[PDB]
Amino acid sequence: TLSGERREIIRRALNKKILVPNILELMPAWPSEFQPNIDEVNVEIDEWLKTVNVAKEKKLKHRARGNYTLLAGIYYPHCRKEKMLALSQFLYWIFFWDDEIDDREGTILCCAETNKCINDCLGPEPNYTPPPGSRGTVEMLYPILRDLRAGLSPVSTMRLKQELHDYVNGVKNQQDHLPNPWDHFQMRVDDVGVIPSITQNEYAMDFTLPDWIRRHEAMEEIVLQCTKLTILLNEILSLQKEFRVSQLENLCLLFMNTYDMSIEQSIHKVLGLLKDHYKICIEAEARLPWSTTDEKLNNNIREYIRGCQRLATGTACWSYNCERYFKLSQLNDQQELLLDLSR
Ligand SMILES: CC(C)=CCC/C(C)=C/CC/C(C)=C/CSP(=O)(O)OP(=O)(O)O
Ligand SMILES: [Mg+2]
Repeated sequence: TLSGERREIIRRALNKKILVPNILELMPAWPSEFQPNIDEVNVEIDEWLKTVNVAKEKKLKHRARGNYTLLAGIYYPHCRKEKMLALSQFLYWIFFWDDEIDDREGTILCCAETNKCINDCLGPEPNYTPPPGSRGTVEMLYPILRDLRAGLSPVSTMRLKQELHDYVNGVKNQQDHLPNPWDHFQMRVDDVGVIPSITQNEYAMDFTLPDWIRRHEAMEEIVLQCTKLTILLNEILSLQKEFRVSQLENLCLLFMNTYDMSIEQSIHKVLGLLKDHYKICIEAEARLPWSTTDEKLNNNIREYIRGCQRLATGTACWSYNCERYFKLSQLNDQQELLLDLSR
């Protein structure tokens, strides 16, 4: 039965302490940087948060523990200051949205109102006014999508539209055995909401990758590998948080269930998977359609793949610099995380 399978996992992982190596070391060629105006933008974000129709205590818990302006600052360390507000706001949207919707009918209603908002704002007849009904996490999305679209070409807008629809519908669609690990991992590859952040590098850096390059197999592979990398490192980094509220559909635990690995072996398996996909990602760059003549085009290709890589390294770097997933005291002097599956 479900309970039996979930029972044994809780028993097998409970109170386990697992020291995790510094994940950024597994991606050595990809550096972590910080946008230089994070503090100043956070002042603006704090004032803006006062008007978001989310509960004060909830907005402050997100700001205090997740501090998504910092995540935007690591994803987009070289953007100009004026781009940082909309990037940070979007990240507060997606984490607030995910939180409120984390009841079948409520999820169905909100997803449809959110898809409506996405179409309203990014589609062929733009309407940025929220309907009078709108719940807080939908009402706040209209000005965010409007501001992003103002800095995007219609080519990038179409990609952001489809990527946001994919994320929304992945959440709606996900509602006797724990799931198979590959099934879970592949589900997160399809549904995880990292791809709108790759596209927002085009807002952040004020460029458009041509679609013929975006559809090239090497670019498609770099986007995919970086999506897989972000997910994999998140499986490890979020394990303590997820296990503490007994959300056992965590890749590490699914490896424990399906293959009877220890929690130590399972985490080591995910780390191996990160090394494989990083090496695959690195190989794809030589296959990209680099121009022999066009400096601007090659700077755009460069920037776009750096956006992809910073999603992987930046997600890690941010997790090591906030308390969304663990207490920062759990990191030692060389940034090894001591997971604690106590509860
Ligand atoms: C960390 C990561 C993969 C991405 C950060 C940047 C973006 C755009 C993430 C997608 C949005 C959400 C809700 C991620 C939560 S996965 P979780 O493990 O942090 O939260 P959960 O434990 O599933 O509630
Ligand atoms: Mg997770």
